[PDB]
Amino acid sequence: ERIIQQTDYDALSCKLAAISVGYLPSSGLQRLSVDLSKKYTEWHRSYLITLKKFSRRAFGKVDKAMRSSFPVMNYGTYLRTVGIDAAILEFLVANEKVQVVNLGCGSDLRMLPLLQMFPHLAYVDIDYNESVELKNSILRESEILRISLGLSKEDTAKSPFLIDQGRYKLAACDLNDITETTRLLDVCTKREIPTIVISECLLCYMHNNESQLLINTIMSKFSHGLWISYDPIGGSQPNDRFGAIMQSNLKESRNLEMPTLMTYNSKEKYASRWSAAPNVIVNDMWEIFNAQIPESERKRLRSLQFLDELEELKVMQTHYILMKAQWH
Ligand SMILES: C[S@@+](CC[C@H](N)C(=O)[O-])C[C@H]1O[C@@H](n2cnc3c(N)ncnc32)[C@H](O)[C@@H]1O
Repeated sequence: ERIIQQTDYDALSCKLAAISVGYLPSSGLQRLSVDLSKKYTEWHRSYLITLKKFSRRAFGKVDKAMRSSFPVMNYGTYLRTVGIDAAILEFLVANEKVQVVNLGCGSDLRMLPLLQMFPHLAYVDIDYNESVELKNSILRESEILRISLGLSKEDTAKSPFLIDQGRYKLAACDLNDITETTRLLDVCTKREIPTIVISECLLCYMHNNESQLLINTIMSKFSHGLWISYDPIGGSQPNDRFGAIMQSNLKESRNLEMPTLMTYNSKEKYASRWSAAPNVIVNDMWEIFNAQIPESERKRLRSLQFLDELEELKVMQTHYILMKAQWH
């Protein structure tokens, strides 16, 4: 599905806006060095310019959305990114030899600093064929991105990978197809290695059968895991139109669906999908803003742009959640 694939352009636009303004990198929360903080910005800037070489249409969409980004949206992107990263980093620090599987990775570049930071990390990026082909093109065309992953300019990887370069793999898969998915995982991961699974704005685009089988199958496949999921929720308090409005706005405007947004309309309902894991934690992103962001960071962000409407930020961010499920 082209339309589902193109939701990544929004995610990338948001990432680039946050970096351009300076919300990210957050060197404390993302545990970046002086050099990697610089590279973080450089890598993303290069991605954008390289995207332009490969697609006028995609660049246009990203470019226009990124320059029109509002502060409330930038705070969202910041919270989403440092929330996920904080969870990843705690686990990688504790477990030196680990494998990360990023499900529906789109244009995500968090592997670039992570692979440098953690010598025994192995990382697998998975998305639809058309999406990974574009990412592969970009990563190999840009000199600084090539250097960051040790890539040849040429496509030297053999099916089933587009990149198969040591501790990093990029592979096409339709994650609605569990047989394809398990066959892929069988040749790029091992059962016994501690595993982080990432689903950042992936599961919201799936029907419940597909998302549940994906969760159940992948938790069954690895002995020792942490699943970090980020997604919107419809909202549970009465007279909360957020979910209804979002679904209507997405169908009307873009012919896009979020099939379980109203089903899993609270953080509790959402987290229940991982109830086979013994250790499940869920917070909305306002809770993250108030309890996990240090005061030093709130002050920094206040220096970048005016957030004139803090309540509006709250109303939005209570509709995004970060779920951490751990099993062994
Ligand atoms: C909103 S984007 C998020 C991308 C990235 N995780 C991020 O947060 O920046 C959703 C991504 O999930 C991918 N996706 C959705 N359904 C998929 C499926 N059935 N198989 C593989 N990828 C899928 C899309 O192609 C897209 O790149």
